[PDB]
Amino acid sequence: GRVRTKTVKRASKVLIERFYPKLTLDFETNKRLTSEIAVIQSKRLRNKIAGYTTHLMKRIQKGPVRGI
Amino acid sequence: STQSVQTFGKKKTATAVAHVKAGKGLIKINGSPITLVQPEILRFKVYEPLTLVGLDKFQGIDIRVKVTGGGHVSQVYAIRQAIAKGLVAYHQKYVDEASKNELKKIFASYDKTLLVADSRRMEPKKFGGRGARARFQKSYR
Amino acid sequence: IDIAIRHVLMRQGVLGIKVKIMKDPAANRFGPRALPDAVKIAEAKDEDEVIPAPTVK
Amino acid sequence: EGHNGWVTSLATTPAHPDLLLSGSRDKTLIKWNQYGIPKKSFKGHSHIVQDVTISADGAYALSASWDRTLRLWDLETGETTQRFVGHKGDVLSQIVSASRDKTVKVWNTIGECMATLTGHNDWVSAVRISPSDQSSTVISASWDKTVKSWADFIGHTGYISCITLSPDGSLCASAGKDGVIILWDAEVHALAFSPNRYWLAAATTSGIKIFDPEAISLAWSADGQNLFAGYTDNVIRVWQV
Amino acid sequence: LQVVELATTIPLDVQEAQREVKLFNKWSFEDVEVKDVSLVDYIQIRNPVFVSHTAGKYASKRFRKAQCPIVERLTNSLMMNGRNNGKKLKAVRIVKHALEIIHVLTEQNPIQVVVDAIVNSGAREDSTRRRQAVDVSPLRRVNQAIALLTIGAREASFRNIKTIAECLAEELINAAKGSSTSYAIKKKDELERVAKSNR
Amino acid sequence: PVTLAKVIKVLGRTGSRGGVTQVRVEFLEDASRTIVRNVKGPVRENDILCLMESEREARRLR
Amino acid sequence: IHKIRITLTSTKVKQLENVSANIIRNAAQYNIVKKGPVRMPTKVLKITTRKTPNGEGSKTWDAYEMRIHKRVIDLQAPASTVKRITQITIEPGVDVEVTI
Amino acid sequence: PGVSVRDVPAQDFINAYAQFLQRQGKLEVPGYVDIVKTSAGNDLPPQEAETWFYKRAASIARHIYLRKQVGVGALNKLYGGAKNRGFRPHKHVDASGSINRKCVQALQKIGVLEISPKGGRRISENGQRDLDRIAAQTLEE
RNA sequence: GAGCCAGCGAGUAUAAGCCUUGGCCGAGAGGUCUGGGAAAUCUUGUGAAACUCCGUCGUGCUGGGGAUAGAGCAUUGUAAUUGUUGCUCUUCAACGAGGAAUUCCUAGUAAGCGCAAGUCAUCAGCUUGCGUUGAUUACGUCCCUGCCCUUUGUACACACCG
RNA sequence: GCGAUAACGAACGAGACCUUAACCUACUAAAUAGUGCUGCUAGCAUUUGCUGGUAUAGUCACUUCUUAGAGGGACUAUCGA
Repeated sequence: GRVRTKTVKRASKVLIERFYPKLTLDFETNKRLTSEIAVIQSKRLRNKIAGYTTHLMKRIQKGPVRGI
Repeated sequence: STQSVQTFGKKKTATAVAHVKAGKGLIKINGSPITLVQPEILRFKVYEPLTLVGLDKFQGIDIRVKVTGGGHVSQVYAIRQAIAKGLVAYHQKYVDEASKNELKKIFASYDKTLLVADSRRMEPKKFGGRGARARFQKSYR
Repeated sequence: IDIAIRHVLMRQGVLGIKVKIMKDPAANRFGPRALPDAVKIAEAKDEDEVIPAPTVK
Repeated sequence: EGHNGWVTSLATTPAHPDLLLSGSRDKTLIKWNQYGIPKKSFKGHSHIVQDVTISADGAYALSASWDRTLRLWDLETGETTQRFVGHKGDVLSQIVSASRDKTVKVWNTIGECMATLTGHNDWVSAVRISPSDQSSTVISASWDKTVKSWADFIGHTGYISCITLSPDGSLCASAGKDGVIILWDAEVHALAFSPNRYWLAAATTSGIKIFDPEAISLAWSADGQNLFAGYTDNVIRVWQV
Repeated sequence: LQVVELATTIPLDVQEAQREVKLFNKWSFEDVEVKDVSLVDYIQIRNPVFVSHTAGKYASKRFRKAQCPIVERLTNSLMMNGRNNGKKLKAVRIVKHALEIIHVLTEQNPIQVVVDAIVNSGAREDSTRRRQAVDVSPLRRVNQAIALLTIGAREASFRNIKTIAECLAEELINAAKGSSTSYAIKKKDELERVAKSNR
Repeated sequence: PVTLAKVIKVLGRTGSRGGVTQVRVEFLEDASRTIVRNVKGPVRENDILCLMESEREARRLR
Repeated sequence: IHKIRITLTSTKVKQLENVSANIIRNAAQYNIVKKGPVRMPTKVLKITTRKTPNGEGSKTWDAYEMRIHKRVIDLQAPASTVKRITQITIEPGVDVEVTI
Repeated sequence: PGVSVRDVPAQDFINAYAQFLQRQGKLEVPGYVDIVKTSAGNDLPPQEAETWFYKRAASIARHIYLRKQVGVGALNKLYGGAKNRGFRPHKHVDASGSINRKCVQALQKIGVLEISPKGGRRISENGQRDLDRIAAQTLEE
């Protein structure tokens, strides 16, 4: 399966904590933003971080979630 | 240059490059008619870019193909896919985008290969076995 | 990682020595400068002092 | 209705009424139920096609894409004439240009950058040349709470999606992430003015507001009896008024 | 009704494929129906194809094979015996000679002949371990139908002057009528005859 | 005879090696006669199972 | 005006690309025409040898690869300039040779 | 609109050209065409043994016709098959060189093939016409 | 007989010689005279083999199968006898689908089919790769062989081969 | 991994990573790749056409095919449960 590891999850958590207003609900815009914010040294890792962040944002909209 | 498009078409390793320029209904394979290449059976796969849609899409266009690679079946599949791509690209840049949408709907309702090339490759052979997955026979005692 | 392996010729036999060093990627010049899973999200400079309708010229 | 994606771009021309160039994100901007009739599909874009507007001559089109190029097409023959290259970032707006490089570069008729005015700080957003005969000034906008114009229209509570201009070059409406529509002397995406009435037709995510799939382009028609806007559900939904 | 003469000539029969897709341009995929409804949703004859060679991806997904031409299914099932593996042109030649020879012998449509033979060559009772006899699934009944038909043909064609397509024809005729003169139909006797005792 | 029973819900794969699987069948003539049976081969919902008798119950086999 | 040809090969891609851009810059301070660079398909020298230093254990093999990249650029320029154009580019790891 | 060698099935084309060139009787059929064998990796002589050389000559002449500047080695490898090496596995083996050389030299003297620049034999100017006209008769039927 | 469709690679010069094209001889093996290539340049489109067509055979140990054996022609090598290998004629053996047992495999996969590279003066029924044709059947289970985690018992710890 | 928690914070392994296969008519260049055009030609037909051949000078154009560097592209994206 595709279970997200701890690196991508913690990266997404810190993105949401430290840049919440900038992040959006769109995977492509999130890609271009995570390119600017963090310094991942791989396209794949950057994409996984950004996409899981988009999923987290799309969850946060329906009420606060515990952990962020 | 008067009216021309350039499209390709592939299979296992067989590659077909099309040359669809304005013409008189001439449809050729390496310089030979669609009515024969080598085989006698699989001719209808390359007939499909015609019988599905009718011959009238080729009234004023002349097509040339330089298929090279793969094998007989692979070349046939690559040729017919390249013919479909060339016809679609001609309708795109010259004839009508609505026309090409109708044509590609016909193809995709018949065979996704006509527009979407098959992305299958021979998996590499691994040591400890003759094939990619096959193994040398094991002899317990 | 840089490895050096040597054969130490003792009186009773041969001893073997292996030395591995994991240098920090910061001092790496002609290559990667961090581990693949090292991520370097930075801080923010978002905070600032504003006012609804200013136009200074 | 033929877009496979999200219809983000719409523009009209006062030279060819009934001509609609609806954009999308699927590498193709298209010439235009039984009402909307497609005309031609423009092939040559690499990625998301942010916006396109028909040129003032009423013939060609100026396209922008997330692949760091401004694409200058030929409506009548379905060709591209020039490929502007040099913005190190996705472009999303002499011709002015805005991109993620945070820099505005000036392109001439053949296309060769000649002026490199700079001074923003975060992802200069949509920019438009003012249709003001009084002066050739431009009202630009960015994501650093800045709508500086070449006049600094700053002081926002966040980044701003885009800007729109009056048909005389006197009023600009700034709206987007800033829920309020600030205007000088929710999330909005496709606000634009009109050259014939007193309206504020926009395309906020929450809904349409005057004065679910989502419209990123809600351009006004030339005649003034249309407000169609292409949602992300692949259809533009013609609106009569 | 439509004259489209172009620079290169196209034969009369190939100018008969514009209005009906036909296997070898000789059989109609628009009249043949399946006797029983339990062997319908797992067979597709409402999609005629000129040849029994598409080489689709019918093993990728779970029920990706359900959407396979019965002609390709039978033709692929003839590619066995080992020395014949990966010889599909030979098999399509065999199946066209088949369709021909059945039509010379039968009065119905050989597509109908084979469809009936297959829907009547799938045993209903077979047993798993004594073996607790259970009722077989549709797709399985189908695939043993085709498998047994190809086997019967193959072992009839061993050490016999009657050629492979001829053995196939006789096996298909005997399994089409439902008579216990086909290799599959006698096995269709044995599977239930044993399976009933196993209950 | 051959009664026709359409499976509406899919159970687990019982049996020794797991080849067989339990199925719940219905009937287009005796509608409220849902009987649990077990199928040798692959199964889906709405797959009509042409049986040969419908007076026996299959629950779990070795 | 002559037909001086420059051909250069290496095992490292980045150093070769840097030195090729260097010769382009050196011919661009003057105005020597640049027909290339043209990129030959890379040579992969493959050696497959048995891991074990003896004959015991599971049959495992090592696939060693050496990769060779060749490039050609055609320069039309007086014979004097190409001499310095090449001999000032002595970047390590790239062996460069000059032929008319 | 005329017709050439590329518009015809190979089987009947080489059939007709071989039988016609036999009808002339001017091709120098070697005196060993009854004793010798076609290939070292062959086990029997041609069955139609009194006219097989004319078939081979027609096929070779067409093979040059479709190409340019081919030689004896290329044709030898073209006509070589798969040897039956016994208990050992199969392998491609080159065909007979003397037969092919004599065939192309006889085609030379009938003026059907010419000695091309820097290796090989092209087809002669008159050979093109001969093959094209002999192809035009079959397609009329 | 006719159609003649890939892909991975390798190659030398005062050699003791590399890939070898063309021309010419011999049935073939092979010989010789030139030419190209230190190679995306020539060998090489490696026109590979399975495969397609049209003919002979016609159910049989038969034109299936090609052991064993004699004669002859060459090639490599200082040296082929214990046949190095290649080619020609002749000899025409077992074997009619394999017992109890047992191996490998899920898609461009198995199986078929060749091809190149290593070993290499000569010799590939071998490996390492490569492509050509291209399937039936699952897409589940712990019955067998095993593996992982927890609970539990143990007089085991050389650890149940205790 | 979500979580549960007498733990808390860590480290190796796994994953990331690297090589390769698949996509790009969207950049950059090919006289050791190709496609055209244009010369000089040949067989058929004579409608300017169909098949080819040759010209690393024609002091031709270009990059679909092929090559290789710079990148882009999948993140399970959207939707229904």
